[PDB]
Amino acid sequence: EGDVTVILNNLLEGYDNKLRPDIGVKPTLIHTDMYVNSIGPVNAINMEYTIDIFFAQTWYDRRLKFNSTIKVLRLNSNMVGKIWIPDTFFRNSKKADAHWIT
Amino acid sequence: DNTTVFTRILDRLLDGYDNRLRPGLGERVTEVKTDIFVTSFGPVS
Ligand SMILES: *[C@@H]1O[C@H](CO)[C@@H](O[C@@H]2O[C@H](CO)[C@@H](O[C@@H]3O[C@H](CO[C@H]4O[C@H](CO[C@H]5O[C@H](CO)[C@@H](O)[C@H](O)[C@@H]5O)[C@@H](O)[C@H](O[C@H]5O[C@H](CO)[C@@H](O)[C@H](O)[C@@H]5O)[C@@H]4O)[C@@H](O)[C@H](O[C@H]4O[C@H](CO)[C@@H](O)[C@H](O)[C@@H]4O[C@H]4O[C@H](CO)[C@@H](O)[C@H](O)[C@@H]4O)[C@@H]3O)[C@H](O)[C@H]2NC(C)=O)[C@H](O)[C@H]1NC(C)=O
Repeated sequence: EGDVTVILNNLLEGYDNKLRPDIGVKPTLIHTDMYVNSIGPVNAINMEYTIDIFFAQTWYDRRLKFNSTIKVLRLNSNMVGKIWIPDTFFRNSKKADAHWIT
Repeated sequence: DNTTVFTRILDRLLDGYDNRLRPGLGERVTEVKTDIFVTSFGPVS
């Protein structure tokens, strides 16, 4: 219990992560950003280059709306699997992977 | 009945526990004390 626990448990009840926000109203406007860390080696025999980025996305979800004194819920990756995330894929990536340690 | 004494303690610890929130979320800063034991410094590419 507490303050953030009941807020999260009230946001996530009656929530479907299968349906995008405004499924039958309007397109979801997503503001993307990126922060390259170190463009890696440009391989010429195999015709690709390696890039390490901090890919960040921002959108609006009217179901994730709460009224309290808390302004920002700073959460870890455990809450990713419970909410909706756009299926952004890189159209010219031969192989890519996120980082899972620790 | 010997294992139920610690089973009840472990079930009481996680009863009502929210693992999405850091400890001392509303009152302090969570300080993490860390150290590294390098078992083997591997080869340098
Ligand atoms: C065909 O078969 C293969 C093999 O069975 C299937 O692939 C497997 O798919 C499942 C389901 O998606 C994966 O399970 C999930 O794995 C991720 C972590 O993935 C990373 O680790 C993998 C394991 O690494 C082993 O091998 C390496 C080898 O070097 C070792 O170093 C490691 O120590 C391990 O031994 C690794 O394989 C992954 O790499 C692969 O996938 C990535 C994808 O991005 C590719 O790029 C890579 O090239 C490569 O193909 C990767 O490094 C876990 O995080 C998952 O657990 C979370 O999600 C679960 C589902 O939601 C959830 O139940 C868990 O609780 C957990 O949730 C947590 O994390 C979420 C993250 O957002 C949160 O949202 C959530 O709230 C919570 O916090 C899960 O265990 C297998 O790992 C994967 N394995 C392989 C070998 O690919 C394949 O899908 C099958 N194909 C078809 C079409 O059926």
